[PDB]
Amino acid sequence: IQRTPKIQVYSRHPAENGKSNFLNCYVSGFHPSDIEVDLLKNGERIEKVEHSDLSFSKDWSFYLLYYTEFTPTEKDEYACRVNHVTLSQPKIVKWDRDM
Amino acid sequence: PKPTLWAEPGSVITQGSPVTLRCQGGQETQEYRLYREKKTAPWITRIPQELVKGQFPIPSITWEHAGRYRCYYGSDTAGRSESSDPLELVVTGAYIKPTLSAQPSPVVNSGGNVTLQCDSQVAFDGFILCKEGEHPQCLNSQPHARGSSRAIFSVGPVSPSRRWWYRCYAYDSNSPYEWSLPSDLLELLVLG
Amino acid sequence: GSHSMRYFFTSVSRPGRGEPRFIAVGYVDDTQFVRFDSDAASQRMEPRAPWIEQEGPEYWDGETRKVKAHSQTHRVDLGTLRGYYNQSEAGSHTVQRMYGCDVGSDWRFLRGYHQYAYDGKDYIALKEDLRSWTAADMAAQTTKHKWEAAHVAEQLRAYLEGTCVEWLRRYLENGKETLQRTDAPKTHMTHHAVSDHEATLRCWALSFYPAEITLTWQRDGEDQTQDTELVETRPAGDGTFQKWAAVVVPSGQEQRYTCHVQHEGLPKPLTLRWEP
Amino acid sequence: RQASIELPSMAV
Repeated sequence: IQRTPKIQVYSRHPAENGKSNFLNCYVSGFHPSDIEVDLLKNGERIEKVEHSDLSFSKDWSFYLLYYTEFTPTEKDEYACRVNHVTLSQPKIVKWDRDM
Repeated sequence: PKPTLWAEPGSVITQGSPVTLRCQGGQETQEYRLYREKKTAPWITRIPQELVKGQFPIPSITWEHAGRYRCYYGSDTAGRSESSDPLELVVTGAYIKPTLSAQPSPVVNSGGNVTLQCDSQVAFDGFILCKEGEHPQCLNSQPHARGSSRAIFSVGPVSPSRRWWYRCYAYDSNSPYEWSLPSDLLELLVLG
Repeated sequence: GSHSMRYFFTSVSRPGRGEPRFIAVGYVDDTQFVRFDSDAASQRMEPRAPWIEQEGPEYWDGETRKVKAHSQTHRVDLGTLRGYYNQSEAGSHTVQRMYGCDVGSDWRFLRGYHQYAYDGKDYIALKEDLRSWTAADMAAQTTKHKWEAAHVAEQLRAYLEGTCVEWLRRYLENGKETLQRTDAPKTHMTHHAVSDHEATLRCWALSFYPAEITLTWQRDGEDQTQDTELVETRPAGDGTFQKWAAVVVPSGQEQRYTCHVQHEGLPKPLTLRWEP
Repeated sequence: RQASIELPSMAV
């Protein structure tokens, strides 16, 4: 049995175009664990992204937080780019201030 | 009045491919307003007003584009046209393909029935069987058992005179407009 | 209130790429404190919380010795099960385990558990009394028979009802400022138009702890359970959680709906309207 | 702190 990941892109504080924040890409309920997650600022990858340590829910599916510091802007377009054996090709979910 | 909502080539498109949503008010008005139910389609407002002809093109469709749409003209303080009948736009190829098979076999005597089995390796609870060879006639269904991720269909009675070619897709019921890659084609062989 | 300590181990095989990847991590409720990664350049059981930075090399040598042990057991299981289910030499597989104890309200021990999983599915679990096992499938019964005979159910009840709780209460104190404190949810609403006739009302709850929460949408009182979108409760990344609920409403009817917010760090349940 | 899980008795 395999499970396709859920993705949420968001922030650790309410967005505001002046302030800086934490950009979050939480991926959960996936099996197997082998997953590649990137955070993109306008198309291109962001060298030096953190995350938290693989762990799992009552049903043994996995979840991970890939976060980094960032400044929301009028122009800039942020996104998460995920890829997992269950997907035919990487998936790009853009950040949306309000989900 | 009222308008009509349709897609070209069709309303069920593989990802990475082109499509256009078409609207018309019988009465060639350019007050065409397109929207997606439940969540906003940012792509719509990146279309040039010249086109908003009742023409909405998609260079190459992705999951972003998937959903239920409606078309309408007027304003409320100006027009007031009833809104279009819903167009469910479906993107395929989001995930890896399921596997299709005929049980107990793909060869069937004339006028008989056969059981089709759709097996996804990815836990999913939506399965669609479409008969290829005209636009497909697709049928919906759920798994047989509880933790199955396997759907069963029943076709027939079959005839040597026509082609009986199928494919299936799997999907999450939480986003019913996002289907997987289709299984390879399955051909029934009707012993004439 | 009531507390838990929990350990989560995951080991995965890499064919041709030599040694398998291993990870492990411990929690005291919804806060991570320890972490091991077999790939991690450190090759040690690193700290994750501030209140654990507090332990002499005596700890960082035991919990690091011990995880390499666990890693080594899992190194073998991966091969056993490959045979128990006769799978090819090729292909990746996963085994996972989770254990901990629940200290009840009064800070004495309430429940223990130890569960095992192969390739995502249940494999074996230590039942309630911590002196019997439950096998998910036929293959698993061999492991049970092995284990009840080699005395694992009994040597485990000693770690759980004993030194596990003990060290938990110990972790509580060393970190009361957090694990015993709270953050109630900062709640707000947003409006988003879908058309000239419909909008979405999204009910937010942010920066809270513990994760457990409930968001309900009503319509004049009548629960709108059915036409409500909910997002998985997600992590803010400072030890707090977020979440939202959302209903599509007819334009003009916004004042008809209310969002209820039940939580532990809230003396009264809440009620929010778009236009008061 | 962690626990047992050292081998060989812990093997499945």
